[PDB]
Parts: sequence; C-alpha cells; structure tokens
Amino acid sequence: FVEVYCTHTAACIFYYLATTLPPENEGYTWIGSLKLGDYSYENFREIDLWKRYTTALYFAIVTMATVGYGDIHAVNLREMIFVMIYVSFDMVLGAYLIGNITA
Amino acid sequence: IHPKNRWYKAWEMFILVWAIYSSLFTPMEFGFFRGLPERLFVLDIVGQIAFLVDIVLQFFVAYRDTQTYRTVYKPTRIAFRYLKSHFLMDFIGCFPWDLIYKASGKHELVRYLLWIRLFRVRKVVEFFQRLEKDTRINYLFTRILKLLFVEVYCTHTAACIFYYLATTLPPENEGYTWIGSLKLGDYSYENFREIDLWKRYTTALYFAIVTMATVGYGDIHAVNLREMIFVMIYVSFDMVLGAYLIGNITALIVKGSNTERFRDKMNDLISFMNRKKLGRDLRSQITGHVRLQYDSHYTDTVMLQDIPASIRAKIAQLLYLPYIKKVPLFKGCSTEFINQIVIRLHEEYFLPGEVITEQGNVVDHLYFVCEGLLEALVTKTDGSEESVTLLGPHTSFGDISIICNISQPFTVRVCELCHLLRLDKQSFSNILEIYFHDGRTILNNIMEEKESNDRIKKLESDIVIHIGKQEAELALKVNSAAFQGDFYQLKSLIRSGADPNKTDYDGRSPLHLAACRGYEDITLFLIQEGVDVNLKDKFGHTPLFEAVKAGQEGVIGL
Amino acid sequence: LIVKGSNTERFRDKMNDLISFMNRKKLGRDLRSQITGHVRLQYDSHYTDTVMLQDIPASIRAKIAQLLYLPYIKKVPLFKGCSTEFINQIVIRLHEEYFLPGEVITEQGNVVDHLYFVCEGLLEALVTKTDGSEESVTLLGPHTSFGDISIICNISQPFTVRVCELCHLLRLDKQSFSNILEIYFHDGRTILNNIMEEKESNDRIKKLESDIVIHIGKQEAELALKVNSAAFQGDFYQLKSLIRSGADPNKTDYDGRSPLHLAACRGYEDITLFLIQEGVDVNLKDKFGHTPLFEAVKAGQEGVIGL
Repeated sequence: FVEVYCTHTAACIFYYLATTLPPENEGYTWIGSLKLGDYSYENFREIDLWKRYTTALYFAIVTMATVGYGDIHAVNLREMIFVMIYVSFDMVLGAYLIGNITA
Repeated sequence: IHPKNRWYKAWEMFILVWAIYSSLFTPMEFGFFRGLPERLFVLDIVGQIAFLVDIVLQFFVAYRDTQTYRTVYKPTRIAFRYLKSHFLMDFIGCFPWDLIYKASGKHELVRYLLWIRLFRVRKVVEFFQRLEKDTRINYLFTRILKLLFVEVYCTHTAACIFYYLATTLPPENEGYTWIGSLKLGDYSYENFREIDLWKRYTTALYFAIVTMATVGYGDIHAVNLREMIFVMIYVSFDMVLGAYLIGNITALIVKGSNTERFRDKMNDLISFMNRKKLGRDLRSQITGHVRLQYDSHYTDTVMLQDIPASIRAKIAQLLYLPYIKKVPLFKGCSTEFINQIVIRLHEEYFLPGEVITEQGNVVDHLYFVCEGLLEALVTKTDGSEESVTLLGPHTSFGDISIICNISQPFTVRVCELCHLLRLDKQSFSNILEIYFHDGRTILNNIMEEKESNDRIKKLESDIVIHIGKQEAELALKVNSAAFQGDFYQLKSLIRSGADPNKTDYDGRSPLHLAACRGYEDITLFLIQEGVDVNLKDKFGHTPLFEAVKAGQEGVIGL
Repeated sequence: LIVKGSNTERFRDKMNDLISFMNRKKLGRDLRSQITGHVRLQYDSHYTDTVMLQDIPASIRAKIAQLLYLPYIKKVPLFKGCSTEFINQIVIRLHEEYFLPGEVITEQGNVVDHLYFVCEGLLEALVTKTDGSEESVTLLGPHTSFGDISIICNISQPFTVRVCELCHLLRLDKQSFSNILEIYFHDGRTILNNIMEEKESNDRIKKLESDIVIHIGKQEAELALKVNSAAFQGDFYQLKSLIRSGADPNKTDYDGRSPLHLAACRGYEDITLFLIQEGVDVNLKDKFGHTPLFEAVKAGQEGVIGL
C-alpha cells in the first residue's frame, strides 16, 4: 500500500514539474511533445484532467515496473533529476518487498 | 600523536570530507573538462597539501598490531609496516599533476596516470569499518548502507567515463558520438563541448542510473562502438551488484526478531488452544509462562557463557547486594561471607501454581524468594490440606533441608509471579565450612526466629540436634587448638563466642588438656575465663592429677 | 551465501543482544563495556572449540588434547605428579583461556574453584596487606601453576594476579582436581613432596611457608579427631567416607586414643568390624594405657568383646 501511494504522489509531483515551465517552450517539457499515436496533445492545459492523470500515472508505475517502454522521457533538465531520485528510492523499496516475501 | 585522542578524531573527520570531495572530484577533472581552471587548481593544491599533512600524520600513528593485541608506539616499526602499506601508494597521488599536464602539453599519458588519486577511497571504507565496529547499528543494516554507497559511487564514475570516451573521439564526427547526436526533446546537444558542464553532467548520470535500476526507457542508447563496449561491462557489473543488494536485504529481515519468534509461537499456540476450545485462564497461563521463559532465558544464557566468573561477580554484587542484605538470616554475619554468597547466585522467575520440589525429595539448591509471595505446605503424596507459614519477599527457604540434611520435609509451592534466587549445595557447604563464625551467626539467627516461625518451630528438633553436634565438634576443635599451643587462636575463638566450659567426649576439659600439656598460659587464660577449676574426665580424673602427671610446677602452682 | 553468514555475523549479533540487555540493566558505560569488549575478542577463537567439544564424541578431543596439553604440563615443574598416567586425565578435563593486559584473574581471599596454569605468558602475583598497597611476591612465568597450592592448603588464597604479557592459561574446576586426587592418593603425596620442595625454591610459596607448615600441623589434628568423633557418635556413613577419603585409622588423637577405642567404649559393632577390615591395631596404649579390650569389657557390650 505504501508503495502504491508513493507512486501516485510521484505522478502528481511529476505533472506539477511539467507545469513549472511557462506556456512557451511547451515542446521543451515532456508533455506536449509526445505525439504518441496521432494524439499529439501539445497544449496540456487544454486537455481534460483525467487523461493527463492517466498518462502521468502510467509513466510513474512503468518506471516503477522497472520495464521502461520509453514512450515518455524526462526531457527537461528541471524534472530530469526527479526521475533519478524516484527510481532509486523505488529500487530500495522493491528490494525490501522481495526480501519480505522471501522471508 | 596517539590514536586515542580528541584532536586525532577531529582530524579524521576533515580528512574524510576532503577524501570524499577529491574522490568525486577526480572524475570531474578527467571528464567533462579538459585540463583544469586556475580557479580550482588553487583548490587542487589546497587539497593536495591537506593530503600531505595527512601523510605526515600517517608517518607516526602508533597503531596496535593485531597479533600482539597491544599498542606499540615505537616509530621505526610503525614506519616499516604502515608506510609500506599506504604511504607508497599515496605518494604518487600526492604530487599535483595538472602542472605536469600543462608542461607536457596535456599529454594523454598524464591524464591516464591521474587516476591514481582515486585510491584514497580506502580511508572512507576504513571509516565505515569503524562505523561497523560500533555496536549500536545493525550489522546487515550497515552492510546494505555500504552497498548503496558503493553502487552510487560506481554509477557516478561510469557516468563520467561515458563523457570522457565521447570527447576522446575527434570533434569532426559529432554525429557518431552519442552525446553529439542524442537530441533529447526539441533541444539537440549538437555541441557537447560548448554546452554547460552541468547540462552534460546531468544527461550522462541519467544514462548510468537508467541501467542501474534496470528500466531501459528507450531514449538515449550507446551510438559509438567505443561507447557500446563500455556499456556491456557496466551492465554486467551492475547486475551482480544489484543482486547482492537483493540478497542482503532479504537476509537482514530473514532473522526473526525476539518479538517475531514470540508472535510465531503465539500464532501456533493459539491455533492449538482454539482446537481444544478450553480458553479462559488457561490461555493466559501459557502465554505468561512462555513470555516469562523467553525473558528468563535471555538472562540466564548470557551469564552462563558470555561472561566469566570474575566478571559476572561484579554485576552480581551490584544487582543482588541489597537483596541479600535485607534477608534477616544473612544479617549479623561478616561482609566477606555475604559477598561470596552473592557472587555465586542465579536468577529465577516463576508463575502461580508451580512446585519446585516435592516433599521427601533430596534438596539440591538453596532458595530465597526475593519477590512475590510463596506458600509452603506439608501436603505430601500421602495426605493433603497441610500448610505452614507463607514465605514473603526476601525470605530464605530450604536452609533447614540442607543444613540439617533433611530431604524436603514439606512441599513448597509458588502462588503468584515471584522472583527467586537459586544457589547450589556444594558451594554453600564449602562457604559454610570455610567460615564457621558466619555459620554460628546464621544458626543463632535460626535460634532467633525459633518459636516465632511455625515452619522453624516444627523442624526445630533437627536444628537442635545439629547445634548439639556442632557444639561437640567445636569443643573438640578448641581442645585440639589448645593442645598445640595456639594462644592467639584460643583468644580468637573466645572472641568468637566459644564456651570454654564445654568438654570433649573423654571429659577432657580445656583446663584438663592445659594441665595435661602443661601450658600455664592456657591454664591461666581458662582460669580468668571463669571455668570451674575442679572437673572430671570420663574416668573422673581431676586436672590436678594430670598437672602432677605432666610435672610442670607452674600448672600445679596455679 | 549471505543468509548462511559467518561467525563474524553471530559475533556481532550476540554483541548487540547482551549489550542491549546490559543497557536494560542500567550498568555503567565506563565500568564494563570495555572488559566485555576485551574478553569478547578472545572468545571469537574459542567458539570453534565450544562447537567441536559439544559435537565430538569426547574421545578424539581427548587425543588432540593429549597431543597439545600434555607437553605444556610436562614442561611445568609444578604439578608434575611424578607419573605420566596420572597427568593425561588432567588434560582430558582441562580447558583453556586467553587474556588481555591489565586484567585481574583471581581476587584476594575468595574460595577458588578454577585452577590456573600459566602455560604461556607472564604474570605478577601480589598479596593484600593491612595498608592495602600491592606487594608483588613473585612474577609468574610460562609453564607455571598458581592456586593449586591453595587447594592443597585449603587456604582462602588472598592473592591477586595481574597479566604482564600475552598469556595462555588453563582453567580447571576444583571438583575435577578433587576427584583425580581421591583417585590417586599416592600421587597427592608426590605432589605434596614437590610442593614442599618449591617452598624452599620459590618466593611466593616461601612467603606462604608459615601457612604450609602450620596447616600441615593443623590438618592432621582434625583428621585424627574427626574420625574419632564420627566413631563416637557411630554414624557409619560419615566415618567410612572420611576413612576412604585418605584418613589414617591408625593415627591417634591428642590423648592417643584411637577410633577403635571410642568404638569399643561406645560398643558399636559394625564400626569395630569395619576397622577390623581396615587392619586397626589393638596393642595401642593411651595416656592411661587403655586397650580396646579393656574398655570393651568396661562398657559391657558382648559383641565387641567376642570379636
């Protein structure tokens, strides 16, 4: 449960980090530059909240799943370090889960 | 300088700060920046002179040799071994090579040899070896901390190596280089060299961590074949390191805590208890008993094997001195006897409803109910509903069964949670026979609670016969001591309370024996003691007869 | 591999456990934290010994101890025993210990239950005094023995021993020594002769020479007296245990009376018969010159006279 909550908060803070930059240089931040499957949602603010939540959460537990499709990238420098920290903490936590189940 | 010093300790903290700074710094000069700025070259020479001061202190450390287990402060041997161990390696790194690089026209050989400064990480790892030595932190917890630190250090070094290899390629082929053509987002890192050092540092480290956490992420991939081979080695190393991390985390928690073991036994015991469906007080009784046995076992074993007799003696003294002093029977005897009793004590806890020894069995330990209330009963296999004075806290019991050598004249049972003291027969008997004065004192105490304690009054016949035998043997002892002079010993036993009036079995009174031997000093000492002069032996011989028989005029005159 | 662990892991784990327990006992951090630490390191070597000794069927360990422990004691002039069959038993019950500097083994004036032989290392032995200042009567050395003389004397041994160098000592329980002595009384006589030789030879035993002489003078007195008393009361178990402890039935009391005389005057039959089995003499003359027959017919017991 604590792991899942950590993932959710990671997704939320990640979307906020995307929001940090002004409307200009929308391409420079990760959102608005994906253009996956012809959706090309450049203007994230215009898009309804639910889809944005889905996309951010997907990336958060895909990094969590230690799989990494690579559709979404931490392109900007500002949030770039955030994925670093999040994945490291995730490594420790996943290892702890493996240890607990092994016990 | 000496290792056990405050200033020494304050020195190594600065040493390790400088050490981690230089350890991280070495990749910073090797990659992300060709050459060095004069700005940081100053910090470089500052760190190098700090390392020189460190190596000067390294010259004289007076470390303790492991084989000796005793510190040696002689300079020459400390030099001969410790300098060879570390100073030789340190010396190469100590020389600042940025100047040589500039003098040699930034020759690649100098940069390759610059890696020697990385060797100082040994001081950092030695610091954590000392951290591990501290008892407070968990061993496996310390180990996992070490693994995390080492993993981070290795990953950062790989990230720096990635850019150094990229810059090693000629500037013309920017596209073929990975950083030249990675194009993250709308922005393109077309020129790695002109973009800020940090902008490149962030991207290179991100690539290394992506592999370390095993999430591929697509995104950046090695483009250069030179880049390709390095990635292979890095990931191969990282897999085993992460595997070690998994194993250590598993092993840290596979060790069940004392609470964990206790809860496991609670689980299976309540499962069985529910099978029977008895419930009620019984569940509580077993639960309390089992938790108490864990707590007691914790106490017992560490005393049994971890701590030697001399060492355990001190803690026994501190823990049990008031406990033994409070007991009335032990009061009135010399201090050394009390200490001897204390330093061969044990620990016992008990619950309501348990019998330690049944009536008629041979007693094997001496007990004192320090805490709680206990019921002593004369209930036996043949007969029931027989009870005697309840034993309160700080009351000894079983002393009558041991001193009088009677095998448990009653059944002793505990009635609630009590704290009990256990002590063996052999050591107690030896202590008693060594210290007879304390033995009489205690027996006089036994006389004191006589006709005041029902249990003692019931068994008082055994104590009476025991004191009769003790007085008989004491009379024999004083007669023997008077035989071989021992004027001081006779005086001491008089101070000990020995009655000179008592005679031996032969009727040989101390005056009789003094006359027979002819020691007039003993004769006058017994005279001023107050014993009647006219006495008879088994055959009725008066001391005048033996005084004449021996032939000394002094005893006859007295 | 990690879960299997190492002896170091158990070492640290037990460190944590009893350190936590001592902290819950609120013991002083300066007083014993180091001592526990010091002894703890030496225990690391001996845990293997403990595991083997519990595991082994006790014969092979006897052989290995014979290989190693026997030479050390043979080197020691003290406790030679003047025979080799007797010493190997001592080896098979013998245990070993390491130490750290500035450590006190035995406190003054305590009943000793552990017998220490300095197979290796240097020791200093000092005696308490009324002033309390320590006086080092002797400096002990490798392949020596201390505290055995105390058991021979039965004295409280008011001696403090402090290590002066790296040392290996052997720890022996008093009871095992008593048992081996009762098995071999003659070897006890031989070691008594060896001890009376050292009393001239060595300073510490020369310091205790007054005690050695007095108690040897004393010890005989109780032995003859005690058997006579136990013959007087007639308790057969105690007297026979004492007489099989090494007491001489022919030894006489201060008046010269024998346990046979007291048994006859009391008139008990089984004591007299047992003493007959012991080859007790009858021609013995007391200060009054009494013979067992005389008091046997004085008291009036037919069985003793008939025998």
